[PDB]
Amino acid sequence: QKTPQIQVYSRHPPENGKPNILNCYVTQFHPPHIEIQMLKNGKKIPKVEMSDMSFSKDWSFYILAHTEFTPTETDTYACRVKHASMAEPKTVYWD
Amino acid sequence: NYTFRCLQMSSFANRSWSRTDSVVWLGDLQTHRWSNDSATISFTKPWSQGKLSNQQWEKLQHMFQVYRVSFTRDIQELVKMMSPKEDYPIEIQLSAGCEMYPGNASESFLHVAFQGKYVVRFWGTSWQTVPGAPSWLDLPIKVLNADQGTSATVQMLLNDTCPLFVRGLLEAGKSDLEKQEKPVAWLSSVPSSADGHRQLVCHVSGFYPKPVWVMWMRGDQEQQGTHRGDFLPNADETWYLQATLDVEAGEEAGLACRVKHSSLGGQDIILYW
Ligand SMILES: CCCCCCCC/C=C\CCCCCCCC(=O)OC[C@H](COP(=O)(O)O)OC(=O)CCCCCCC/C=C\CCCCCCCC
Ligand SMILES: *[C@@H]1O[C@H](CO)[C@@H](O[C@@H]2O[C@H](CO)[C@@H](O)[C@H](O)[C@H]2NC(C)=O)[C@H](O)[C@H]1NC(C)=O
Ligand SMILES: *[C@@H]1O[C@H](CO)[C@@H](O)[C@H](O)[C@H]1NC(C)=O
Ligand SMILES: *[C@@H]1O[C@H](CO)[C@@H](O)[C@H](O)[C@H]1NC(C)=O
Repeated sequence: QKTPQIQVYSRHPPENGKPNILNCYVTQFHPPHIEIQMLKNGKKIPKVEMSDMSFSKDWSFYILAHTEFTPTETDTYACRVKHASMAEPKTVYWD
Repeated sequence: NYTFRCLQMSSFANRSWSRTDSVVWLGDLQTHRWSNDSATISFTKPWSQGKLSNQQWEKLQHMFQVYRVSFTRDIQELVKMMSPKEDYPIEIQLSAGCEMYPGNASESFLHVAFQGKYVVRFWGTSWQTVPGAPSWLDLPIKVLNADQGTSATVQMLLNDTCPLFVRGLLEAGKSDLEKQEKPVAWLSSVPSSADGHRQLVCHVSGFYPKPVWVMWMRGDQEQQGTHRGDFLPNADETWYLQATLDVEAGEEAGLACRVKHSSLGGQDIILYW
């Protein structure tokens, strides 16, 4: 068993009111069965796109999630992951 | 130059649930996917068939369709025998391909991990357990080695088919493999884990190919505090990377982030904090 690492980052420089893409890159996990949710103010974003599951030289899995978003001043965004290596879902916030 | 890898991911949860999913990469570009759900292998590029005819592709795919079914059966039968010694859940990964070298040279490989750990490779004319692999694998591998038609097919795929297929992909996928996309950079800050400090972040996004240079600078002086993170994929086959610099309050003034990339043709990006 290997615990996932989660990194959250935007595709373009963030500008308030302008359409962008938010990425959630989940790596270093095993086994490959995993649940990824992207959150807007703590609510699940419904249209999240997922890359195919892949793995590295070191055998650990990675997968990219992404969604359209348009950041504002007052919106918080996160990526939350459920995996058998953690008793608790891990949440990483966009900075 | 380029590494070609076919990645197989097989999961067995019980006697009646398994799935096998594959992806194929040429360098960092995905060329194929083969979901458990689908009978046929899917191209993820216009050129994913390389320079093989429709007939040669069909043969190749037909062989893999037979393999996928045989692989699943054989593993289930293996678990039925090993149990309770080894049981569910079971994870097997295969990584097979070749690496292309300068003057037309080629090296092939085929590796197998069980439960996330490297255990078996194909090498030369036969399969072998790697040193330190569990000993209960010696018998099944001997049994698999007695199947000489399988051994011949694997040798043919690694020795001949792999490099032949790849030269075709390299030629057919030329404009994609040699594409140049430009980094766009921006600066932000986040709290530091150290007091009296703030962490400055230089984000660099949308570049291709991978190699890139990013440094925080004070005039001509490189800031040795610069901490490059990993390469992170964008969803559009471009790359993302950030470089951070923890700064004391008031050393912030006069910092710049400088970015070099082959797509800029000598014209570095320089942002000032
Ligand atoms: C996508 C286009 C790229 C084309 C270029 C090719 C580059 C090479 C890439 C992949 C080549 C390697 C993949 C292997 C291909 C298999 C070839 C083949 O035809 O084998 C089919 C045969 C025929 O089966 P049958 O019905 O019994 O006659 O199937 C088999 O041999 C059975 C499958 C076994 C092969 C893999 C075994 C893995 C080895 C050890 C497994 C680990 C043990 C875990 C123990 C379980 C716990 C109880
Ligand atoms: C595939 O290539 C390998 C060479 O890497 C061949 O296996 C070698 O050749 C002979 C077997 O006749 C042995 O004496 C060597 O020890 C083998 N090398 C290794 C590293 O094991 C193999 O014969 C080739 N097969 C085909 C069909 O071309
Ligand atoms: C087998 O595994 C699948 C996947 O976890 C599960 O949904 C199913 O209920 C299991 N069935 C049995 C009989 O154990
Ligand atoms: C994977 O594919 C096989 C063969 O078509 C199928 O029988 C099996 O149900 C699939 N596994 C899952 C979990 O859907």
